[PDB]
Amino acid sequence: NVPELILQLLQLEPEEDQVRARIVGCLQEPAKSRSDQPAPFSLLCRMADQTFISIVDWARRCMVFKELEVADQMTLLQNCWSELLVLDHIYRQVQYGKEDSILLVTGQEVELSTVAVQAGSLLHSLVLRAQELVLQLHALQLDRQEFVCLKFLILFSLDVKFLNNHSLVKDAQEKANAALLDYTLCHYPHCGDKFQQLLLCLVEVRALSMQAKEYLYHKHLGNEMPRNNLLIEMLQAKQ
Amino acid sequence: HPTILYTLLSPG
Ligand SMILES: CCCCCCCCCCCCCCCC(=O)OC[C@H](COP(=O)(O)OCCN)OC(=O)CCCCCCCCCCCCCCC
Repeated sequence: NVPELILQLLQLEPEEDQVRARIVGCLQEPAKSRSDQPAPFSLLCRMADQTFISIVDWARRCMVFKELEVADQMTLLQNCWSELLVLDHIYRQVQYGKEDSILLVTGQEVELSTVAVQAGSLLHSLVLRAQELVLQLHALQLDRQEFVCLKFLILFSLDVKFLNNHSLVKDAQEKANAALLDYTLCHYPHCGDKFQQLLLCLVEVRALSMQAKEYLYHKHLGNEMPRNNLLIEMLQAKQ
Repeated sequence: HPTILYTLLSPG
């Protein structure tokens, strides 16, 4: 009753538990986060960097992606890095299920009231917009099967004309769209066009991700980002 | 052309 592609993707999807353990292990020292109050900008930047590293590791193990040459792999990730990070954050909130706070991959909970106090207008806007998307996805009853399929769809969202291996990626794109459509129609028949609604949510994720890139660019110009930051490397798209 | 991304994908 579940498409093969989704069954395979579920087998590659880590437990929110292990990802947390992995990242906290790569992150953690002492000065902020622990203490709570106030909030470490540099630490959160490293946390986001480590989250993307976890995402890259997932991609490397993925069917199809693992068959591509490094050049094609880099091009795909350069096109979807921000969207994968935003979707990751949003799904974490969907499962968290709290409208007055946000859950970080490290397990840290941040009150939205705290964001209103500490964040500038741009970031505050981003956080609030992501929460609106969380509400939409909660109402749509987004489940794990759909989430992993959406991640795969985002990973291969690039037009094949930008890659060396066209046939392989083209088939993956068709398979992913077919799987999400089939799964949603069979498991949520009373949500007429859940498939289309999820695709529209991806349009929203893309718009939000662009705004996130603008936030990062602002930080970059102000020399506020840690040196050798991976997200900034991705923002520069020069690899 | 060494980049962080490249080191993550080229097993090294
Ligand atoms: C590219 C896509 C990346 C997705 C990354 C998802 C990461 C989710 C992280 C959620 C963190 C909430 C922290 C509240 C901290 C607080 O409110 O902190 C207030 C401070 C901000 O102060 P200010 O800089 O506005 O101050 C202006 C005057 N001081 O910020 C930080 O510590 C920010 C560190 C965030 C590093 C994340 C870098 C990612 C930017 C993506 C921003 C995306 C938001 C996306 C929402 C979908």
